[PDB]
Amino acid sequence: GLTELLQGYTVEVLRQQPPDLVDFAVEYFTRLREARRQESDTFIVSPTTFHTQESSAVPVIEEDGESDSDSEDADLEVPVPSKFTRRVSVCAETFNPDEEEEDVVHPKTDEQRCRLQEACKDILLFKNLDQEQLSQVLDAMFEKIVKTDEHVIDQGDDGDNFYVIERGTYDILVTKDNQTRSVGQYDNRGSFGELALMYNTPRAATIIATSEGSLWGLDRVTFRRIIVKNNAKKRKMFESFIESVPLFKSLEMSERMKIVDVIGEKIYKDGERIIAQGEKADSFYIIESGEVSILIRSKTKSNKNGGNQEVEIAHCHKGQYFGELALVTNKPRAASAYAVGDVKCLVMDVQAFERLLGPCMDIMKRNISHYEEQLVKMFGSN
Amino acid sequence: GLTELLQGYTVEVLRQQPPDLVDFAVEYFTRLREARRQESDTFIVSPTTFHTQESSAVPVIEEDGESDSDSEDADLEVPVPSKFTRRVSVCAETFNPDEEEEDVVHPKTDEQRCRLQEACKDILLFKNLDQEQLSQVLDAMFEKIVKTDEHVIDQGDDGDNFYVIERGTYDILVTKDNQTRSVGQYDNRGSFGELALMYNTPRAATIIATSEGSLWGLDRVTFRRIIVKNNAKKRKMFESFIESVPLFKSLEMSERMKIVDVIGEKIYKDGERIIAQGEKADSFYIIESGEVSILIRSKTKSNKNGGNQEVEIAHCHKGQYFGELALVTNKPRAASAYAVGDVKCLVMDVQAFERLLGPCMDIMKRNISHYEEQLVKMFGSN
Amino acid sequence: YQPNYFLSIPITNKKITAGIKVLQNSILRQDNRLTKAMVGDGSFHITLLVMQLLNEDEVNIGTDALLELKPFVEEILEGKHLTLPFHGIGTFQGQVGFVKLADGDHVSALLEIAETAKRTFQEKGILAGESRTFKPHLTFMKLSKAPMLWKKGVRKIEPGLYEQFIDHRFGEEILYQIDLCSMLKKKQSNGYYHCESSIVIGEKDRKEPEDAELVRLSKRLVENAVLKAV
Amino acid sequence: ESVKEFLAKAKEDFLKKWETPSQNTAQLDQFDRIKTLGTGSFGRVMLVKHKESGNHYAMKILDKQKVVKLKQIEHTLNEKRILQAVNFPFLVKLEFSFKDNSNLYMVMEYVAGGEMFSHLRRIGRFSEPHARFYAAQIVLTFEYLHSLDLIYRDLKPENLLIDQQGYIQVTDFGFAKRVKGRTWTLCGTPEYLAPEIILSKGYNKAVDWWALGVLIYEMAAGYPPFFADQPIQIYEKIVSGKVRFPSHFSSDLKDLLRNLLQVDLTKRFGNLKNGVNDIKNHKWFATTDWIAIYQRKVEAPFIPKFEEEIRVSINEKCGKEFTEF
Amino acid sequence: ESVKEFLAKAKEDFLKKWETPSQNTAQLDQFDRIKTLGTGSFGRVMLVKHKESGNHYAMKILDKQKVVKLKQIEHTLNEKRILQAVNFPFLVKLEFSFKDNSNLYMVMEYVAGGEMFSHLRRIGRFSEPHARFYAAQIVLTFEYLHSLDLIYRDLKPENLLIDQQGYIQVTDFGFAKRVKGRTWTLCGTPEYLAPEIILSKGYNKAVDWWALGVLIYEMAAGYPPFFADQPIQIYEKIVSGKVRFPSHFSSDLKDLLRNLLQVDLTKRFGNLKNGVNDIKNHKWFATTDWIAIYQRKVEAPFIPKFEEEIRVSINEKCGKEFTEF
Repeated sequence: GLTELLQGYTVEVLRQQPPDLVDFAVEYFTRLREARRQESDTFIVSPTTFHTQESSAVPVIEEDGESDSDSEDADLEVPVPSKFTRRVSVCAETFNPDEEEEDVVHPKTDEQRCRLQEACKDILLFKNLDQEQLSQVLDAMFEKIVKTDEHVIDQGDDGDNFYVIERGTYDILVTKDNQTRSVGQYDNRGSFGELALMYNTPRAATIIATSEGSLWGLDRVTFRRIIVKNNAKKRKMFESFIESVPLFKSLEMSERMKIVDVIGEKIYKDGERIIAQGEKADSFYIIESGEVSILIRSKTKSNKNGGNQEVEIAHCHKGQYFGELALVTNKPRAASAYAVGDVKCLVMDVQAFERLLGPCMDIMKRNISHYEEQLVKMFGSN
Repeated sequence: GLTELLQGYTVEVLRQQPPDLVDFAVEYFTRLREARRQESDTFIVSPTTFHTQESSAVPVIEEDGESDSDSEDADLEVPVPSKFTRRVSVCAETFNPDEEEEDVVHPKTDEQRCRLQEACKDILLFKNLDQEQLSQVLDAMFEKIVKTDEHVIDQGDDGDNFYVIERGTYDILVTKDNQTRSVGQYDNRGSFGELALMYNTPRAATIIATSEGSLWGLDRVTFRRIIVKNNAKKRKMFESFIESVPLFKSLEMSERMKIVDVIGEKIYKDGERIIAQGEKADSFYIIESGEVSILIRSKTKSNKNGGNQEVEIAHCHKGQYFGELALVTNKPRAASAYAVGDVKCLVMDVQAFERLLGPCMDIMKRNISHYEEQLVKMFGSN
Repeated sequence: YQPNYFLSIPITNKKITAGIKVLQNSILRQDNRLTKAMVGDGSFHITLLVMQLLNEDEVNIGTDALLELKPFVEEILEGKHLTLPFHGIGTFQGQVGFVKLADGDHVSALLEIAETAKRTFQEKGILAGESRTFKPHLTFMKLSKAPMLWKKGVRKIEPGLYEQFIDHRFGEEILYQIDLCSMLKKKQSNGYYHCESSIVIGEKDRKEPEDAELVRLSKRLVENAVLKAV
Repeated sequence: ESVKEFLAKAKEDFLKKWETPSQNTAQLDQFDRIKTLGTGSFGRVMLVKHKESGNHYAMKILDKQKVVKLKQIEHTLNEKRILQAVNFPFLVKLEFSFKDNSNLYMVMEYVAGGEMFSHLRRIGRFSEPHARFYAAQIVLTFEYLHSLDLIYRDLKPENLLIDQQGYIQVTDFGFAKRVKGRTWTLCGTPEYLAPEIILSKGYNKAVDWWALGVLIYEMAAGYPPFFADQPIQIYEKIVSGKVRFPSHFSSDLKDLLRNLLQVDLTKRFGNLKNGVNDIKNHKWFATTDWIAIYQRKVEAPFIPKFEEEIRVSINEKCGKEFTEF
Repeated sequence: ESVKEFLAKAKEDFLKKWETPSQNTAQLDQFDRIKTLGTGSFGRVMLVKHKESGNHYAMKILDKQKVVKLKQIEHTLNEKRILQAVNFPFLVKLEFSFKDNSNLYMVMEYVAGGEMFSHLRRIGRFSEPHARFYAAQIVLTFEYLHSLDLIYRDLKPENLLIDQQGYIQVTDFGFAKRVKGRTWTLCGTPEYLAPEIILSKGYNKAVDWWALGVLIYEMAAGYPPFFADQPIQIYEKIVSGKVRFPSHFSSDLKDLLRNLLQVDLTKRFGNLKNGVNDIKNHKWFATTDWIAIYQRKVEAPFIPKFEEEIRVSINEKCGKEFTEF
């Protein structure tokens, strides 16, 4: 502003040629000095927008994409598998049945032994054993003392013995899957583990003593050996009594064994009747000990009457046989037979004999050079 | 002053940085505006005066010269020849002597005139002047009054007048060479300057009045004219009385003038004797006025005796002459002559007459036809 | 390259050239053997643009380019005179002595004119201008002009020689004439460079042909008073 | 009849091989190796192929040393002697036998067929005609075996294979034993044990016939005649001999079975006077052509569906006892 | 006698030239100019030479205008008329006269001789014989002049020149005047004035003779008879006529002088009956041969020793009065 301010003054000085420049300056700027403005403008402007149109452009590209998608889904496991894989054979320990050569001592009072017998009556392996074998078996039973809280047998464990309770109380437990149930108790009575006498197999339950007690035990091997040995001895003995009987000489080994398999034994006290005259002849006997008296009441000798008493036709001993006619005929017994003292006979049923070997008459003829002899023996005089 | 004004404001705007340049200008120029003090001056007189134009171009010139110098002592050189020492002629003013035709009045009392005569007795020019001329001369003397301290005459000055003192005292001075001497005084008596009446010549002394005085003066020209005129008139008159005398008719003009030059005059009072009978005859007379009686005492007529008385032989008048015989003889006078009334005669000496013209007898004979007549007149009867 | 031609702004303000004459003479009274180093009377100028004109056609082309430049310089000045104030003295390494161009708005305008000049000439095929910065100055002496000076011990301009003119205002030149000058041809009678052609910037020069008249002068008087107060 | 001919020639052929076992026959380098199906719970049986002939066989790997433990080492040394001496159409075959430091390798024949146990269990039970078909094969096999005084002792679905021809092939002679007289080992399978075995009375050929009765019953019923959850009860039932037959069992079948499952040896079929003819001539087998079944000419009712690297010891070990092999 | 002849012829010659003055005779261009001795205290006299004849003359320059002042202008116009009309051997000569705007120029003869005044004063006084010689010349000159009724009136040593022949030549006719009758101007030289002049009685020829007496006395004595320091005393002595003669004066001289210096005109020589013969026949002049002196044949007793450029007015001035010249 300085140059323009002073230019207005200087224009007027040049135009007006005043004689006193300073006085002219006082007047000029004083008149300028009032500085009144006739008009002034103050303005506010709204925003203003200008519109343009933009230029075009061209873009060129081609793109191709290839992909393949697959999905899978899953399910609950059930149903579970159903099938069961296998079954199995069993086998006990082998043993030479035929007696090796004589080569178990556990004391027992009468009451104890008597009680063991009772406890064993119903066990199938014992149920039908003869007097002797049962004795040898009880002899072999060893005692086992048990203190309270002790496990006699534990489920799953291998088994070798059978036990009879002598004294004490016991709890029986059975685990099925993950559960164990105290199923029952024994109070000074009982037996268990019979299966162990057959073959080795897992114990099916656990038995724990709940007091001081005593049990009689029996080991499988000992039990099997006692029994087999005895039955194999009996067989050899039966075999001999059949073999020495001439009527059966034409029999083959295997045929004698079929007899041995089924033939019976009977004990008779002196004087008791074995065969009664008149009843039906179903079997024959072979004396293995003692003697037998054969009597006939002499009446069936004529036409009505007579003797009607007692007459001894024959008298047999160890190794002999009687009742043979039941094998070749079907008429009532001709005479009665009584035990002369203590007797033991092998008893064979005729019908069983025939089913096994066929009729006796054919056997007698097998060996033709002895057929006559045999015939005279069976239907002859003496 | 415009740029300086704008600059000074701008310098203060730059220093002070005023936000409002217009208010700053009002204040700046107002403060500046009084602006004391503009000027100081001294006013004095030029002093203004008229002057010749101040400036000229100056010419340049070259010149050379030569000189003669004379050096001398200085002297008055008052006295220088003066070689002559030669006598110079003098001359008065000329004048027609013969009376022009009647064509000076200064009053004087008897005592004054009488005193002038006395003062003039011895002056040579006046000494032997007749009664008439002296009178005419005194008549012509004019009065000159002088105041004390005044110079009557000054040595050296030209002279024209002669002076007679009437009254007063005077000092006489004479300068010889460089010296002036108060040589003498006059006390109411005196005269001086006589030479001036002859010709013009330098005054030989200076006369100064020492009191109020009076002097009678006479101018040369007036004095000479009075005298010449009168003597020339007298001459003409004498000439006439000689001319009318028949005895002298044969005389030439120049011869009559020689007589006129020397002839005398005499006045006789009535009755007085002019010529006495018996004395020697030396001259002759010519009456110019009056009458003369000629007497003779009749005794010289015989031989001793007689008359011895008085007898008148002749009686002459104006123009006549007597005593003529003295011119032709040498005997005593024959008769006496007496003046009859107042007489004036011209008297001529015979001896002078002869020396001048020779003997009278020869003159009488000059004119021969009148010789006889003349002779009878001189020695004749009447 | 070596130029042989230039655009010249002649110094026409007699006060400037008279002041330089005084400067030159004062130096010479101190050391008279600097005589031939002084630039000649009548030669004073500002160089606006250097160039090469190497034949008759190119000399004509230069003249054409100068004519074409005129309207451009008029455009640049935007109705105001270009005033060049010359104040003080400088040297280029003690070998060239010059009156300085005072700083101000005029320097940028002058530079703009120089660059537009360079472009105009090059577009007509003339090698013109330089790569170095345009630094206008008014030369008054050059030692190279007097080769014998080296040869006798004077190898720089003594700064003391021009001490009294160090802040001397020489004067102001208003741009008007622009001359196309030959560096190598014989100088004119008046001392100036040989001139092929000239243009005049001025209208001459006013926004309006008609007289204001003299109204503008108030602007000149005020602007000058303000410059003097600084 | 030819029956006698066959058996006579049979006993001859058998006694010859029995009294002179064919030891170490083929060489291990003649057979390669394929799959290895022979795990289970004992023994190492792996499939194998032949060289020149290029046949398939089932080789049982029995480490000479592996023996000595277990249950027995004779029930095998004996088993081998029998397999080698016998020859029947419904019996598996010991093709090649050999040993040496490896020792005792059994090269059994191979039939890519199915198990009898799996088939029977799937379908539940066989129709009587179909059951009679398999039964006939076992009767004939037992007649042959007993002719040589050999008892099988382990009859059961599990030990019977159905070959690709649909005929039975008997396997596993673990309990097979030559016995003239009586024997006593308590062995077999619970369900199939004879009363005499359970009770140790001594026995021989009769147990095989009892087992047959059990086998026939299970085939026609789907389950064995003396089944029970506890082994003890099975035996008590076996000993009582009491049997209950399904409603659908025919009369002829029930009768035959009452005679096979006889606890009384005097009444058991096969053990009586006529032996195996009491069985062959039974009304249940009337529509059976015994020769036809023998020659495998009858049309079976069902055609079945169809590892590591061990080494020797470079030295023979237990060969100081397994000589006979 | 010839005396009468001479004078008669003389008067004739004179009256002729007197009644018809020879005016403007020669021309100024016939005479040149030499020295210029003519100052003193009046007039301008300059020497001059002639053309054809080439003679020397003394020309008096009288400016026609210069006149009119001074003392008189007739004592000259008259002087000229006389010089021209007279002719005598002991008288200077007016050779040529002329005028015109210059006007009045006197061409007097020239004798390169000496002045009488200078000669007499130097030697003091002349011897009587020598004095008688000069005297005779003056007597003769006066007889001639008086014959023409002309009186000189200025006799004195100063106005007498001694020519180269030793004879007298009279100059300066300033006071010369023709008078028949009587005249009256008081003029001359103090020492030489006659009583009648001093006293104004009128006079004529007698004064010249008185002057001669004075002139003769001074020559023989050295000083004039009535000398005195004051003019007044000179005249009083002159009037008294008393004279005292030096001791050396001879008798004849004293007598002659008593007769010349006669105050009484009836007794003065020259004025009496015989005129100039009373003088010529005096005993003092007895040894004088008058004719001889006239013809200048006698031997004189003493032979004497032997500027600017003016112009006319180109116009005649005072010629309106100086006609007669």
